[PDB]
This record gives sequence, structure tokens and C-alpha cells, in this order.
Amino acid sequence: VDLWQDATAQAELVRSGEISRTELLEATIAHVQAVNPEINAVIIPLFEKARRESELASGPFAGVPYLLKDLTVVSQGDINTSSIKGMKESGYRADHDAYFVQRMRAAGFVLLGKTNTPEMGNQVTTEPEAWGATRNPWNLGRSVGGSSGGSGAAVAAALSPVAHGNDAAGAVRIPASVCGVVGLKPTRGRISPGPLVTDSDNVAGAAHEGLFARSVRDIAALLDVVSGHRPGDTFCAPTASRPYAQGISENPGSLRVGVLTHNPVGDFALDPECAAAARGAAAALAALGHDVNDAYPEALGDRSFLKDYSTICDVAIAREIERNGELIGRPLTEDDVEWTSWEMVKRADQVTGRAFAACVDELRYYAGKVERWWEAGWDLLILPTVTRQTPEIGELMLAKGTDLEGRQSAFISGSLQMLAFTVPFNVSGQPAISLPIGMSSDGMPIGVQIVAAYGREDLLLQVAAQLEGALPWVARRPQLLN
Ligand SMILES: O=C1CCCCCNC(=O)CCCCCN1
Repeated sequence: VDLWQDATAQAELVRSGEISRTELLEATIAHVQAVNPEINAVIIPLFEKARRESELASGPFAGVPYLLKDLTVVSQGDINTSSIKGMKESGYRADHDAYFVQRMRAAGFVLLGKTNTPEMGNQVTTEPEAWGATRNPWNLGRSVGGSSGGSGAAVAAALSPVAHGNDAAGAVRIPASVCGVVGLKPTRGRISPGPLVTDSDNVAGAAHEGLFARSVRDIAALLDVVSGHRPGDTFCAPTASRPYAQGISENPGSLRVGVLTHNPVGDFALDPECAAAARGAAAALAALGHDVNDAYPEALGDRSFLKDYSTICDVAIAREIERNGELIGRPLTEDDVEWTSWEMVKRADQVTGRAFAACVDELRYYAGKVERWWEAGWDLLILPTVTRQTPEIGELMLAKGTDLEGRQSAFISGSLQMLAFTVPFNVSGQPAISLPIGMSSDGMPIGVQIVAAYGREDLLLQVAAQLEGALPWVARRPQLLN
């Protein structure tokens, strides 16, 4: 069984009869057992559940395995740590299935296990104290990005053809860029993170559930599976007229495309190789007939909003520490979490109701400034997913002694460059996808990001499909896989 086939092809091999559900599953489990030890991607294997669901699985993807991030969404009866030391020791297990999980099972997917993440998803690298660092299949001494680093690495190493993750500042797109896979943060309100309400209304709407895959068609199919308004969902996205798996092949025509190949904020230089990858993709779109120009939302030249976002994040983590404490029946202390997280507890205590409300308003205002660019006639923005070369393991984790006065550790220097080009779209809520189109001169994947207007995943997946055909990446594989 060639596990390098995408989810759609793997589903067909089972439907066709070529392969059995047990063969694919067992072939996948064996692969996981052999390769995962080297990357520490899957932290909680669920082979037994995967085996039970496989026998009962039914639908367009019956028998196809997938991985779930151990954050936000939960699976009934399974361990849930959110990479919190105090929670891992408690042996806590969730009592229900998140809507996302139910939707996947009904589609025929089998829950193979959970993937690693930094504590409560508070970093753009995946090196939690609780589970250890997740390493890059392309280079074991390198980070896999974060916070959905385990899912990104898992898919890159073929531990599964698709996986789940979430994105509040680029947590799906970043790991995708760094690990050479496709990562989509859909329009705000596209995918339900319920029935639970976590992270203070999902970080005031900035946190989106996202998807990982190696093909654009797999992403389109996944959207058809997990999208839609569910009871209690705060946000909602515009409805598509046709299923995404069908519209992906439609010709969008010549679109107004703007390309960004420098850091508009001017507080650091965009890595030349990252810029060249985006430029190359822009050239391919021009060759395809689009109206490509050097242009971008002027709002991107401002990152003042990040200060306001950080304040909201302080409150969200603080209350999340509280929520997890309740799950086990006892308050969590400075000894149950990482020092970076505990520091936010104190900061949260100094945030007033009026201040919190003002910060949220600042996000809405910024979102408006950003979206006005599309309002003015532009259809898509092309830009690098990340702005720097991939960091080495350990590089982004700051020593407890370190003094990062006032702001999120992920929003400073080395970490800032990982999320500077992704976070603006968590604020605007626009659909944004990272495609594994580039490679660094030293063999590390470089993602190219495409952003469409609010709710226009249809156009986004259409152009992504064109780029997939113009600059195919399927031929490239991490050294971990020989
Ligand atoms: O999007 C991410 C990674 C960036 C972390 C930014 C700080 N915000 C939070 O920790 C809120 C929790 C969102 C987790 C998603 N991770």
C-alpha cells in the first residue's frame, strides 16, 4: 500500500476493492509505529478505536485514517491534555465528541490518533514540555512550526493523508508551510469548533478550525464534510451554491491578483527565498492569464492591532487554564503549566472589562481596513506563508529566565517572523491557504499563501488547483521517507 496517495485516492482504492479497510489501516498503523518515533508527531495513538470505526465506517472516505490535534476539539473517552503538564498527569479523558469529530466519522474517516501541540497552542513551534518536541520530517533538527505542528508533520510523513488543526495566528498555515503540505484556514465561521465554547469565544473569532492535506481536492472534500452552522456557533460564513469538491474544477477566469514580496511593516526583512517562492507563484498565475500586479492591502503595513490581540490572548489563556482546572476538579497552579502560560494569568488580572471590549473593537476595525482591498476590486493576494527560514528545534523556546515584558512570546523577534504574514487574516477572517510550492536552498519547504475575499473558498480552491497543476509538488518527499 502506497501511503503517498491522497485521501481521495486512498478512499477509491478501498471502494475499488484493490485494498481492504484492514490492509490500509494496518499498513498505516505499521508505518506510524516505524516513523513516528523519529518525529514525535502522533502523541496519542488510537489504533483500537481506529480499528473499531474501520469495520463500521461508511461514506465517500470509508476507511481512510485521519489525525486530530489534541486541542479545542475532543474525542469521546480519549485522553485530552492540550499539552498541559498538569493535565497530562491527571489522565483526564473527554466525555464527548466535538461536532468536527462526528462529521468526520459519518463521512467514513477513522480516528487514528491525536497530534502534538505547544501548550494550549501558545507557540508557533511545537516543543511542549509535556510531550517533547515534534521534529521536521524534512530535517529532524528543525521545527515543524506551530501550533498544529504535529498534524502538519504527520501528513508530511504520510502518517495520514489528512489531519485537523486550528489557526489563531497561523497555526495551520505555518505548520503546512514548514512541513510542505497544504494547510487551509477557512473563512471565519466555516467549520464549527463546538459544542464546546473555548478560548473566550475562540479568541474573539480569531481562532479558526483548519485542515491539512497534500492535494487541493482533499481540502475541498474535507470542507464539504465539516462545514456548516451548528447550534451555538458564534460565527457563520457565506453559503456556497455548490459543494467544493465540484466547484474546484470550474474556471474562475482572469482575476485581479496582487502579490506581496517584501515586509510592508518594515520591522524586519522578508527572507529572499520566501519572497522568491511567492514571486514564482505569481509568475505562474500571470502565465495562466490572471491580471497579476505588485499590490497589497495597505492595512498590512500596520501591525498595531497585535498589541490588542495579545491582551485578548492573555485573557483567553488565563481562562483556559481555569477551564482545564475544572475538568479535573482542582485549580491549576504555576506548577501545572509552562512559565510563559502562567505569566498570562497575572497579565489577565490587570485587564478590565472596558479594555477587553476595546481590544475586540480594534480587531473589527482592522478587519475592515484589510477587507476594503478586496472591496475595491482585488480578488486574491499572493504572499509567502512565513517570512523566515525554518528555525532549529529549541530556537523559539525561551528560557524561564528570559524577560519578555508585556507581550506574547510568540509575538516577539524570532517567533514574530513565523506569523507576521498569517495573523492579519485571522483578524479579518478571510479564507487563506498555504500551498507547498517552494523549497529553501538547504532543502526545507517554503509555503506560498493565497488569500481570497470573505467566504470565497470556491475561488481560492479554484486558483489553488491551477497552481497545483502549474507547479506540482507531489514529486517531492521528506528524507525521512528516503
Ligand atoms: O494560532 C496559534 C499559534 C499562535 C499563538 C498566538 C497566541 N494565542 C493563543 O495562544 C490563543 C490560543 C490559540 C491557539 C492556536 N495557535
